[PDB]
Amino acid sequence: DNMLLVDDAINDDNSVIAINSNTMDKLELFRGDTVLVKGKKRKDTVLIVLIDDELEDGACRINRVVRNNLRIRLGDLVTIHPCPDIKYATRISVLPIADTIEGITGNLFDVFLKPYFVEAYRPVRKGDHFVVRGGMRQVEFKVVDVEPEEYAVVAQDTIIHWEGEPINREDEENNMNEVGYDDIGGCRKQMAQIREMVELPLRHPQLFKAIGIKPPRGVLMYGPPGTGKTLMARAVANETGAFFFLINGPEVMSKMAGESESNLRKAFEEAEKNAPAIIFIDEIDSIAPKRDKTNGEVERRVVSQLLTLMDGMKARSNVVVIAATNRPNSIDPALRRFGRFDREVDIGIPDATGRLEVLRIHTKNMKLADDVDLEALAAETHGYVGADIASLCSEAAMQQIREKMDLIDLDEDEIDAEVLDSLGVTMDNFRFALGNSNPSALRETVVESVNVTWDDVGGLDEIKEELKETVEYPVLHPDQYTKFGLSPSKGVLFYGPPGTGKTLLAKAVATEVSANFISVKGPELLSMWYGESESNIRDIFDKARAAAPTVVFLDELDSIAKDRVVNQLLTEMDGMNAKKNVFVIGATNRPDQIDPAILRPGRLDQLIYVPLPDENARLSILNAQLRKTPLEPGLELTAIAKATQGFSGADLLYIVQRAAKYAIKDSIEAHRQHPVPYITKEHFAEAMKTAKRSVSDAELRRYEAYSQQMKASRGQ
Amino acid sequence: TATAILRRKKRKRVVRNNLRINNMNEVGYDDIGGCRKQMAQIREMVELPLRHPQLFKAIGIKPPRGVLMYGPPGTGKTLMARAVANETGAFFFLINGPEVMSKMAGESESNLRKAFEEAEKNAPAIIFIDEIDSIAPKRDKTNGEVERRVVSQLLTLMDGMKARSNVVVIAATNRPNSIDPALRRFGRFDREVDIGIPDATGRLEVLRIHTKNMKLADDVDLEALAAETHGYVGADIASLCSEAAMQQIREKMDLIDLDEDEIDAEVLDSLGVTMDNFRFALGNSNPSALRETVVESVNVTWDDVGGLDEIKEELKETVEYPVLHPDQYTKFGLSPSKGVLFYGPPGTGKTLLAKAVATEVSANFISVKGPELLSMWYGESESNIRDIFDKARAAAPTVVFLDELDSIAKDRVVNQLLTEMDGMNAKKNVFVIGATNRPDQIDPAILRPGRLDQLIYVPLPDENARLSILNAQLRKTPLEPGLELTAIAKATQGFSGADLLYIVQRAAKYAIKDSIEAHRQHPVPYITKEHFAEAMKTAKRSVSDAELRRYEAYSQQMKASRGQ
Amino acid sequence: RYGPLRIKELAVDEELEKEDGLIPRQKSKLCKHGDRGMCEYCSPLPPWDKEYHEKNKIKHISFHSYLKKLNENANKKENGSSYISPLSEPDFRINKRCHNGHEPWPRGICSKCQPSAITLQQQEFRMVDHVEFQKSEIINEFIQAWRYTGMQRFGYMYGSYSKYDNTPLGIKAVVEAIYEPPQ
Ligand SMILES: Nc1ncnc2c1ncn2[C@@H]1O[C@H](COP(=O)(O)OP(=O)(O)OP(=O)(O)O)[C@@H](O)[C@H]1O
Ligand SMILES: Nc1ncnc2c1ncn2[C@@H]1O[C@H](COP(=O)(O)OP(=O)(O)O)[C@@H](O)[C@H]1O
Ligand SMILES: Nc1ncnc2c1ncn2[C@@H]1O[C@H](COP(=O)(O)OP(=O)(O)O)[C@@H](O)[C@H]1O
Ligand SMILES: Nc1ncnc2c1ncn2[C@@H]1O[C@H](COP(=O)(O)OP(=O)(O)O)[C@@H](O)[C@H]1O
Ligand SMILES: [Zn+2]
Ligand SMILES: [Zn+2]
Repeated sequence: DNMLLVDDAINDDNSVIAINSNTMDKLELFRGDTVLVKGKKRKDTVLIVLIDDELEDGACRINRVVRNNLRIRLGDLVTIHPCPDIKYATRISVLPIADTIEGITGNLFDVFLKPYFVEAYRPVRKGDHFVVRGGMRQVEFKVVDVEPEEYAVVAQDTIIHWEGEPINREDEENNMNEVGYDDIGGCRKQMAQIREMVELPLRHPQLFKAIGIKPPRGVLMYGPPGTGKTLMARAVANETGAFFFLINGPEVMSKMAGESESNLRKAFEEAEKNAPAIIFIDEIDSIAPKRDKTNGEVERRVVSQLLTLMDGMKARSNVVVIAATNRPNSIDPALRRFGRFDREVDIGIPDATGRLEVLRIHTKNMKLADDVDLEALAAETHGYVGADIASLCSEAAMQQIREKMDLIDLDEDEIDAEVLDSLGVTMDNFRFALGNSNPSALRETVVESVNVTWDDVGGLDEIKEELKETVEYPVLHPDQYTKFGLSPSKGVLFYGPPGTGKTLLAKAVATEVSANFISVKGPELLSMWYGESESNIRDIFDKARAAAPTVVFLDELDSIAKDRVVNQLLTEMDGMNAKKNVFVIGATNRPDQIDPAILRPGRLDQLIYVPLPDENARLSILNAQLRKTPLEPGLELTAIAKATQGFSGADLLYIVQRAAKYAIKDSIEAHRQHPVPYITKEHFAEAMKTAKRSVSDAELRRYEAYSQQMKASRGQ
Repeated sequence: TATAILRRKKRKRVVRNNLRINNMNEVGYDDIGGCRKQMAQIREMVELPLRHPQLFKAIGIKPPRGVLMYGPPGTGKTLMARAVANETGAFFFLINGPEVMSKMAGESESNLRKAFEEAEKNAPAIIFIDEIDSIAPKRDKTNGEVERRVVSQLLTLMDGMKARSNVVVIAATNRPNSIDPALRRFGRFDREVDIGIPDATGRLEVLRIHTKNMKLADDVDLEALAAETHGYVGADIASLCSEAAMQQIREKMDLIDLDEDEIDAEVLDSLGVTMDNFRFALGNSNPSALRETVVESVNVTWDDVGGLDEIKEELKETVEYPVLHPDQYTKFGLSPSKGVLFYGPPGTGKTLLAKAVATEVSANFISVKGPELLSMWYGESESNIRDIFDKARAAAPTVVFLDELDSIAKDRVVNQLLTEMDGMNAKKNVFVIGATNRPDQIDPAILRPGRLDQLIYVPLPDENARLSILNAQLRKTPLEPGLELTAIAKATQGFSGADLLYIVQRAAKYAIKDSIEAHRQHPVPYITKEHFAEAMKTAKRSVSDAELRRYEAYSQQMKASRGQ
Repeated sequence: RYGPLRIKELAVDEELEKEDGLIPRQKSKLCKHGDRGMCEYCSPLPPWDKEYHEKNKIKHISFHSYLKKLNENANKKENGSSYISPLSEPDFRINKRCHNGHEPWPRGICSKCQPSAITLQQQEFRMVDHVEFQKSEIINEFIQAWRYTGMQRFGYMYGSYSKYDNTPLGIKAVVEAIYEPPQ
């Protein structure tokens, strides 16, 4: 109906929009009528309607300036509404753009704007852009202020105040706030959570009045630093169009004694007095740290003031508080109960698709060369949070500049435009930047996503069936468990010789139910045991809960199951709600060494033996690990697999790696002498000659004895 | 006459609205449920001194003034305080803890001074110092000079208050031990009230109170939700209802166009919460009270446990008679026993025996799992043994179940427990029941007279007991018609209760597997005997012969040492 | 209001707010650096510098300079907040409408609508700096009234404000005539 299609207007007028006759009839509009046009990001403008039959029905023509102001592109949809109550601008105060006025002599206003508005009656709104073509020059301007507000018609008698200093252009670009969802990718789930928890309470209050509930107020986003928490909050606030009131932590805590509390009070009062509002308390951990941290009075008064303000806003006011912290345990525990930040959101490192989307978003203004395979970079970059990807792009650009520095004279302050034209990033620059990049997200426990299916694991059909019936059914068919009153199994414990691929089974199980996968290796467990780590078991399980359905994975658990840490783990496992879709998968190589308490019912009770791969499994592993390697045509791996009886997956990977090493050595030698694009069978034969099993026969016999003991324990 | 006060709006269509039949304060007693006893105590301690002061003039005594409520956060302490204050209709001065602590240095004492002075001038008055722990933490917790000035000012004001003036001071704090010890003496917060998590009926009352405005779909089973929610505090129930409504609106959002500020009236009027929404909200929700020791009632009788008739009679003689008939004990002058120690193979149902004993005497039940004991031993748990017994005293009568004593009694914690148990009032009904699978390893000092001296052996379930357990566990599950379990019970000689639970769970697992397979193919609503056979093929004993021999030898030695 | 409030005041305040008042300083003998670049002693002196005043025998800081100090101390540009207004006059009247659940003040008062203790302390900004009489006759005649009669007098004084260079961003009230009410 009113969703007129956007088109490039032939005319350059800043207050004219051409529409088809059919649409004009549909909306009862007419030529010369002033209407309010709304596009995207809630941007609005006032345009004079003109009939033009060339346009197809339902299409409207607008110029470049109006499209830029509305932040919409050609082919978009704009909603047109009547604007009959627009008054004539009593006084319009406008200043030009500095760059556009360089080299202009005489009075700019008389030269350019004086004929533009006289006998024009152009409706102007604050924050708009209008361009005037005078003589041989074209100058853009800004509608700084309009009286009456917020918009009005510039009549002949309207007084135009052009006095003032030039306005720099860089402000609009380098301050690119009002960023929409189009600048964020790879975090659709958390974005949807924040949207459903913020927009609906504000954009459609009547819903909760009809249902009759008090919508939740607090929201607590947390995750690794540099994952774009601030960007997400800013985007949501801008999309909602509410009275965003960013509050920083360091900014508040740097004030004189007796002033930070006043700033907090004034901020909350301002947000309340202009409802709706979205208070965003960035880096709340600096304002309200953990109790065992700083005990000073100045560090206590601020926390008490924040608690009082939080408890004081519980009313009809439409105020939403969003806080961002690195970890859930860093915040004072008093701020995570009812009436406070009771809803949590967890941000996790993106997957390959997320990294590709981030690369596309950042690398849209770069002068990229043709040889760009962004998919390749996304595949090769693992664990890179958004900040790491931005740094990678910057480093690649800098490397390109360095390479092209040969034709650059540092002493000369002038650079030929031709040289700047030749500038262009290449895949080599990106690979160099990847070589020099330093990711840091993985150094701490972090929620991630895995996409491994029942094809990277060879054999183990019975174990796969057991895992399916243990995990897949509870998540996908909870109704059946409710029907039969059977509580879902919490977790399972894998045991077997190292290298059998337990992590692969865990990742496959996580993928099948579409559950985020949390990993906790031995070093992290020991560091927590010694109390010199930045994360705690309570923190790990809080993140698992907030990111449900999750799958926690404990590796080489025997190192700690030899215990205060084990006590905390038991307490957390007892605490977790049964209905919550959180599964703890433990792995160890010496099952009898595990503390018996961990094996009691209601805990990691189910015990699963992971055997060594079979001949067919060996062949499958060899094929899987060699998928992206050039093999000699006609080569069959059946003989090699047969010769590798009793070899775990790690052994086969070692064999493949040695064969590739021989091949690359031969290729390097041949090139240096100046060939062998693939790997010949002789390389594999040499690798097998240099093979060695990783498990002694005695340990295998011990594992088999333990398995037989377990089977007899359940055999009758 | 436990209450004697509760038995008989808010001092107040148009007429009914005016008579009350964002600031809708003055919440009356109707807005509270599941805490009848605590509300009765608070009313008895607040109303009578103010509403009817002539009683104490006539009898010639000074009524108590200091009332201190403590319990898990979110149980509704502030709700009760405000309800009582508004119902009494007296000058109500409200002092927040953090709000007072947020003032500049030197301006946090003047507030207390003027508060108490005003309460005196406009008597009668009620002063509710919410979150007193923030303005009076433990002595060692805070050493800042201002933290001592404020506490000393509070103590001086409290001591000076004691006079004919009709002013009552009420304080709240989640942790009973957090408050400074000096605040719990004569002339100060002497009377103490403990808030416990509600029971099934209390949960239903809370659910009805909160879910009285939602456009609930006609297919709602609030009774089922009340039964399912175990350990849910009132705040948790409110969050559950809010999340269920959120889920309903999210499901309905498909027809709603977010672009338009307004929505079609018909859709807005079609909102309704269904049972599945409550199930989803329960799935998402996560209670927090159980992380720490709390007080909760139990309703297990001598029917959910099979056999153990002799042990049941022994427990009856130990616990029930003194509480129900203390007069005869006074006549004979023999004080009742303090504690009991259950020992035996794991999974025999010691916890069920403790809960049944607690229910018989209508006493509240406190539980302390083994991990809690270890955490207290390592000093990384907020609670403490002194706190446990303080809550047990405040909520008397009470049954404190110390489980897994072997972990600590393999000691600082054992010494603290011994001191606390020795200091227990003789006549106050505070029973301690200890559980341990290693009676030999337990520290002998705990077995001396005046302590957990009464040892009781808990044998493995008998054939009839196993049949009763199996019937009890499987009663709420759809089983095949004409299904026999006597054969399974007979075949399960020497199996512990946990083993029977495992067998039935395996049978249910096979049943659900077959049901899901049929659903995929398309059937199996019952648990056919073939499922039982399949499950039994795998399940097996969990107690070794040596363990049973050791337990029998220990019991026989105990019998020999107790008679000739 | 998403930014500075919109309201019209005297011309003196506007012109004062236009300026910056930075007091330039030259290379101190204590500087160790090239000609360009300034370390800590060659930087321009803010108009509210307390040392400069007490060294020049000026006792208060010329309110406009106080406003500059408050704006500098906070209100980062382009981000960090939404312009919390810097100045607010004291108000000690008890809020008759707070209602956390309590009733009006006469019969109920919480800890949120309780006027906290008031700490008197000598002010540091004087709004009007120099009062200036155009002609000594204005006050000479006023005193002449008492001279003739012997009784005391009292009169309002009319005039207008203007800039005052002698003090950083200072104001002077120039009085043109005196009017005597019936007393
Ligand atoms: N009978 C009830 N028991 C417990 N909570 C209830 C009950 N009825 C309603 N509620 C709700 O439970 C929550 C209790 O909040 P309240 O502030 O009283 O808790 P609290 O932890 O005791 O408070 P605080 O320590 O901050 O004073 C509120 O949502 C109240 O509406
Ligand atoms: N979709 C995105 N996800 C994550 N980071 C992003 C995304 N788009 C851009 N970024 C970049 O990641 C960084 C996010 O910073 P952020 O972690 O929010 O800062 P803060 O420490 O204040 O939370 C910025 O450099 C931003 O440009
Ligand atoms: N089906 C499989 N069976 C065994 N190992 C496999 C299989 N598929 C891949 N692998 C390899 O096994 C290795 C397992 O590494 P790791 O997790 O450190 O040991 P484990 O799996 O014994 O815990 C991986 O590096 C992987 O390449
Ligand atoms: N008469 C009974 N004897 C043994 N176990 C029972 C009996 N009745 C019920 N049970 C089961 O015993 C379990 C409780 O185990 P419990 O004996 O408390 O463990 P523990 O011995 O380690 O304290 C419950 O799951 C319940 O189903
Ligand atoms: Zn210098
Ligand atoms: Zn108030």
